[PDB]
Amino acid sequence: YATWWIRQAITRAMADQARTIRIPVHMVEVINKLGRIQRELLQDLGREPTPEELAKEMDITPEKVLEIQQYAREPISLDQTIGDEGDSQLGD
Amino acid sequence: GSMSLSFSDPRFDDVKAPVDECKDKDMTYAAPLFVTAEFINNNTGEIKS
Amino acid sequence: RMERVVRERMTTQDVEAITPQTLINIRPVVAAIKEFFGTSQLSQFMDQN
Amino acid sequence: IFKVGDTVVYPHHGAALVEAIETRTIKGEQKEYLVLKVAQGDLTVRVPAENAEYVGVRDVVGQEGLDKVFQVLRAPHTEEPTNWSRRYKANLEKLASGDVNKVAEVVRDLWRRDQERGLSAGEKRMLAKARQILVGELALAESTDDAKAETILDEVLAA
Repeated sequence: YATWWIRQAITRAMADQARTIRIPVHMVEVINKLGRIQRELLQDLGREPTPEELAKEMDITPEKVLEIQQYAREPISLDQTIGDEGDSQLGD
Repeated sequence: GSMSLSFSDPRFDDVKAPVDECKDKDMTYAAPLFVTAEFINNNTGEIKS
Repeated sequence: RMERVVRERMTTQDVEAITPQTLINIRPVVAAIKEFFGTSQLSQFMDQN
Repeated sequence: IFKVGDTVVYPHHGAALVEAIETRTIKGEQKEYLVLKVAQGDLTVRVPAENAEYVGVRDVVGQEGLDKVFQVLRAPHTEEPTNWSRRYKANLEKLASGDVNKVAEVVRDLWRRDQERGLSAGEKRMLAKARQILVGELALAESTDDAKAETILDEVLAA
């Protein structure tokens, strides 16, 4: 019985406390489902999944898929590579 | 120790695109890699090639 | 990395239903190759003056 | 039981052709391996003839099997546990077991659900997998041209 609650709480706290820009849990779930589906299609189909076919498997519209792919993008740091190496912070 | 996975015979196809088309269209000049994988079970005994 | 993944999933997955297609994950291998050829100090930009 | 040239049915990969009765030895014991290949996965499997019935390599559905899974697909009164998770794990075990009667029951149950309720894309995918293996099974059981097996299967679901 306890494993159920543990997994639920861990996945919830992962969902809404692991991004600098907080994405609510439903959009985290659809992002994770899209990522899993595209991963399994990359592993099985081999051919890289095109967005509209991902929509077909996803049973949603391609523009919703594009919006999901836009939302998933996470922020880089301003203190990383100049262009290639970390000589100067990117924020300069 | 009741099962095992093995690899053999790396093998390439032809390149999917020539050099100049690769340079023009920003696609990397690569070729697929094909490997013969074999799953073996110990207790009942099968090869999954 | 791929071997760690494959020997993780050897145990959790049910026996007599699997194949190397289901076991092998090629994403970390291609990720490693892509991370080597792009953004590495030895995969240098070709200098043609 | 499994001679050469036999279109023998192996779970879960459906029917398969045997190429030869291979005498590959291990530990100085010339076991009677048989090479069998399927058309979908493009894989070759060697199975010893002694424990060939242990793996449960079946034989194709004939006529009694066709009308039996027919009666199952048309069987009324089927109901499932209220919590969808119990239903999911039950019919997942039921497809993982892989017998034709239970795969038929799974596909007809989910079709009855899908007609009105609808299911998730994962649940549609579980259907699609069960439907694919079942239509392969039927199209090599009646030996009847996978597309025509799909059209007859869609004919029979409506009853």
